[PDB]
Amino acid sequence: AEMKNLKIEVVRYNPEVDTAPHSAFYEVPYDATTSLLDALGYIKDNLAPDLSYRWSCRMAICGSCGMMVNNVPKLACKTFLRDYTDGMKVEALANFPIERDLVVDMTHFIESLEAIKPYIIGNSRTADQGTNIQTPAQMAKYHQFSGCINCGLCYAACPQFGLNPEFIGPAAITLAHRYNEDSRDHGKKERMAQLNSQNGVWSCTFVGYCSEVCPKHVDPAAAIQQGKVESSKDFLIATLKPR
Amino acid sequence: MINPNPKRSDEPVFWGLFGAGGMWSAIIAPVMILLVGILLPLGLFPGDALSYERVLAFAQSFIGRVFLFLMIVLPLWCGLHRMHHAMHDLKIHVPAGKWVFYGLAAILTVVTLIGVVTI
Amino acid sequence: MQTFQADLAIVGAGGAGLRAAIAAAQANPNAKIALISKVYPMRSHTVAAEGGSAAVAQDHDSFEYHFHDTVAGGDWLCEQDVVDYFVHHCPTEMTQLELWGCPWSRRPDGSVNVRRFGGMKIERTWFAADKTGFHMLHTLFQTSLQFPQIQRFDEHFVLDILVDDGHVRGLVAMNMMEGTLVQIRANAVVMATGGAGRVYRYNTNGGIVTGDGMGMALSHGVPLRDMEFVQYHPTGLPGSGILMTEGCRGEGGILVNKNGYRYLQDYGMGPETPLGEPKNKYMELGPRDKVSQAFWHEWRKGNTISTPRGDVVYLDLRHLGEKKLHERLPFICELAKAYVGVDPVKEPIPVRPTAHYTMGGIETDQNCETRIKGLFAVGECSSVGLHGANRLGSNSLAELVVFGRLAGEQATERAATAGNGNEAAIEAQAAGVEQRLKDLVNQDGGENWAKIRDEMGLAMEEGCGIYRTPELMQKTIDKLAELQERFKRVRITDTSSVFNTDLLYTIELGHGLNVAECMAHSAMARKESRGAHQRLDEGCTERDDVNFLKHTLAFRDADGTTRLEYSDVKITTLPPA
Amino acid sequence: TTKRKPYVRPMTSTWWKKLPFYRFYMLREGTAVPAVWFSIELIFGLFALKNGPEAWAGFVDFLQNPVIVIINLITLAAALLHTKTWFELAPKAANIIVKDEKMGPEPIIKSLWAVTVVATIVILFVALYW
Ligand SMILES: Cc1cc2nc3c(=O)[nH]c(=O)nc-3n(C[C@H](O)[C@H](O)[C@H](O)COP(=O)(O)OP(=O)(O)OC[C@H]3O[C@@H](n4cnc5c(N)ncnc54)[C@H](O)[C@@H]3O)c2cc1C
Ligand code: SF4
Ligand code: F3S
Ligand code: FES
Repeated sequence: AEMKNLKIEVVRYNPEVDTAPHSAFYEVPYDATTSLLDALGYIKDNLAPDLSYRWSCRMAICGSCGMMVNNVPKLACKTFLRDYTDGMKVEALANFPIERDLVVDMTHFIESLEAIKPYIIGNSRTADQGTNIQTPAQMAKYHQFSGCINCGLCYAACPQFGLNPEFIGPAAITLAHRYNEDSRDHGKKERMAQLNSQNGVWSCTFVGYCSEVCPKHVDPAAAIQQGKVESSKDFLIATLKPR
Repeated sequence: MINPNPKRSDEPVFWGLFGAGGMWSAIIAPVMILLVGILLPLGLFPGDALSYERVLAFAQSFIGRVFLFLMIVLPLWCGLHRMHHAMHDLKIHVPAGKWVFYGLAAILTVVTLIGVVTI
Repeated sequence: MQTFQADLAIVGAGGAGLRAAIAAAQANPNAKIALISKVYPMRSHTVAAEGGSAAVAQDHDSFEYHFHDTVAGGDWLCEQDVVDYFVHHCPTEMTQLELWGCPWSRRPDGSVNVRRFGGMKIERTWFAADKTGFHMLHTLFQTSLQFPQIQRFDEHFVLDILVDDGHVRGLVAMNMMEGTLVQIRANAVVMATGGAGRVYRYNTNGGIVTGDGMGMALSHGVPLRDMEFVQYHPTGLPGSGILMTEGCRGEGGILVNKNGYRYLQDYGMGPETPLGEPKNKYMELGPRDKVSQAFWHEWRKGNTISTPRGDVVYLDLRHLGEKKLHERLPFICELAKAYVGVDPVKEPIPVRPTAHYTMGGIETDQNCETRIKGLFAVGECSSVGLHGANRLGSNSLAELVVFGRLAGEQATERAATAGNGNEAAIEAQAAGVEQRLKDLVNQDGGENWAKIRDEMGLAMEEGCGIYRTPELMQKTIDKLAELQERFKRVRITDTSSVFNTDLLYTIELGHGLNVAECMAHSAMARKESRGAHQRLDEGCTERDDVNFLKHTLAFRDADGTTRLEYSDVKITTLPPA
Repeated sequence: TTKRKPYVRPMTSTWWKKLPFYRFYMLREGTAVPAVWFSIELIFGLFALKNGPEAWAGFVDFLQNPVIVIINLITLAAALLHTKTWFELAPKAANIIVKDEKMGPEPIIKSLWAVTVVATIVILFVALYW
């Protein structure tokens, strides 16, 4: 029994020692089923115990798996060594500050996600009265956008967020759009202020590469466009607003 | 870290015209560039169809008065709005860029309105 | 150490933990609540659940039917007064989740749709498509943001809890990014750390599921209850162990040997049902335990297909068709294509039994309270007495929101009437946690933690499978004890402060080793077969209600030895038979 | 004192050269240049046609220049790229459900091309035939 080998480039960084990130190369055995996450594990156990990374689910559902692979945002979780036969380079998730090795500071994300108030607002129904009534039709209005797992992959992909850190971002607008379009939600006016901002929807120039990298096929770029149309509608109403 | 009360963007207005400017141009521009750009100076047209006499007859008429205006004005607003963002995309710093580009647009829009009412 | 003040502290950002936070914030608007987790809340393992949440909704259903299903399914190791409370609060809790915005699947008339799971006669399971766990957690998490009472310690690792004079008074935790230590003082603490599945080599569990919460309870003289009962899921991918939902079988998928002969008819699960028409309790909808066992029976005969990743059975679904897959099973398709290189349209998927759920856990009374005053356990890390010898499919999620609410509400009562403990003693208790940390770091002797991890998993895999023998249970007990001594010769070669996972994983392996020993001793001591725990030695083939109708309690003493006691089982309205 | 020192990677002006996807986006925005250029030329024509037959004759001789033909050829190629891309993106603006499924943008892309196809001929007919 003999398994084929691969030389993987991993970009390492230690705040204690390193001034800047530098590369380190590791010979790692692989087969048809070996994921990047598997390979990272192998290094930690045998080649280097000082390697750090985030992961949990092992199956592209948790989202803590984000990183760069040959300048591409991917989840190590679902990246396969069989594909990168020629060579492979693993950097920390782009557009984010590097805390350590492959571990990044994702405060802005969480905070952007917070700002939009992603929860049911102003529905006074109580439990002992049974559920709301929502038709499969009414549901298909927001359903796709509800499936986001906060991977961060879209933020790394978005050039605009690269140029502007303050921009609330695709994932965040998408989630705001999710509740806006929910038949059970009466908090549309609560989260428009953020979306109407320049750091809101009006930082997207419809590049669309975020929709391209989404592992969960949310298509956040469409949420933004709909968001721009909705913001325009609001702007119009607000122009005639001196009541 | 994130502003509780942000300023409403003025963007919807520029974006509004940009949308119509983009649509008009996608639909009508190809055929127009064909006529004016290629057919006319190569002379590839049947008889006296694009002669000074006939073009003027359309130009002076009310329908062609509105048409020429929109064919010129709308695509500018689309085009210029884009260049304004290209600057920011190329990390090129243009002072009062906003006013510069839309300033240009308004000027020409006026020049054309002036043109289509005849001089 | 920086100190913190809080009315109560919840350890774990999973479904149950979040439910507890929300409940406490509503029970008291002025409370200051500390929500601690080693990962960002949305990464908790609850995110991985696909099937659904059991709650009664149908006209022709009854709470008695759900009660009977669970008690019988738990093979009469259920605290019947607890099960009763449970069934009655499911409707209320699931509805509340809908109210907060959970996208439950619907009937054409806009009402809530239910589907069948876990062998229940009347299908009462509510489901958010194929993403029920993802939806429940994200709904619970996004809702918690509207409450300023909850202060969250993201990526914070909890080392030990603070006890004096039989009362909890706080905890010790480490900021993961900084590597700094912090005290949090609260007069009530809720444990929501999930199960211990990661202690087995092949599992369906996320990396984080390492048995920490139980490991802390043990060290403070709290027993772990019914730890020998471990649930295997019949269909997981080979090597990785990735779950394939029962929904696949629920749509009419088949299990076959190397000869493509549907093997389930052999073991009393006959007669064979038509492809399009799958019947509950027959063939592929046969009981969790039976199907699991059947694989092992077919394994013995040399009927299993052999892959470089292990011996497998085939779940054929390619005979289903495109349109059927996409409406209820689209996730499964994408898993198959990526992980095993299989299209459930073109080819068969390799699968096998895989270690899934922890029925055992920290001992709790009807209130989720431990023997230590002010300490609570809820969720998979706990043992409320609901599941008994075996867990009914889709009851775990239901428990999280039902008992999460109760845990959260009771802890708020206990915090208010707690009074004050001895300041000097508590502080000294926390000093000793830090000293114990320094002690591990100074440790030397060149043992790789990884190799000790790998060997424990192998031992649990071979020692505590579906079928169990005294020879093999002892071999494991012996192995673990050897590893216990070996753990003392490990050196953590990384000394870095910032996000040092070398240190973390090694500590997590600690709690693992401890817990595995509780499973192993309990299993050995129970000389009968009941639910998940099955023995082959003579006189242990059948369930013994005469001698073994009692809960197993596992204690770890100061000398490092695992002691056992037995508690009686509460039976309110339904006698054993 | 904290022991962590967060490292921020920069973002160059040439960020778009690195990936083929970005390059295409750049180019799509690059259509705006010729789009302005043509709209400019029409101003020339409007004024030259206004100044009388003599001035218009010189405006035509300007277009007779090879460079203008070449630059206008590029302009048409540019307009055409805009069309293909605009039609791909606009449909993502409306979120419409037919029955119980969110409708695809494929039927909309069709509608737009048809409207262009009919518009082109109808215009070419009026322009050339009479
Ligand atoms: C693949 C799969 C599918 C399933 N499907 C179903 C289903 O369909 N229906 C059903 O009823 N049940 C299902 N289950 C079982 C059920 O979902 C789980 O038992 C349940 O999610 C447990 O919830 P919990 O909150 O107790 O644990 P978790 O949700 O796992 O909570 C773990 C939390 O504890 C934290 N934590 C752990 N250790 C520490 C520490 N030392 N310090 C600080 N924080 C810590 C983690 O950060 C995490 O936030 C499934 C399980 C799996 C694995
Ligand atoms: S939109 Fe897609 S890429 Fe973006 S965070 Fe969500 S799941 Fe990840
Ligand atoms: S990549 Fe960026 S630019 Fe808008 S389309 Fe997605 S947020
Ligand atoms: S490990 Fe969960 S998303 Fe990769």
